[PDB]
Amino acid sequence: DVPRYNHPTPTDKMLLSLAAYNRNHKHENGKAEYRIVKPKHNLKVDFM
RNA sequence: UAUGUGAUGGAACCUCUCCGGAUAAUUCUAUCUCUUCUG
Repeated sequence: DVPRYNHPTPTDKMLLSLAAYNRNHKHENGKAEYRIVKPKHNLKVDFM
């Protein structure tokens, strides 16, 4: 079967590289920014 | 805690009346699970 163009998209690459397994706090407000990878199109396409 | 020439209290059955009863086949097929990234 043919594998479609999936991984070289910048969003998938930055999501996979950004592990952030530790440094997670379950209390108080978080300090994160919408660091979209060179993409400003619409909402819901971002990350913390 | 008595008071004295006079105490059958051994002088009285907690007795009598009332179905632990009623209802129930030890039986058996449809999913489960939510975040995917422009496609």
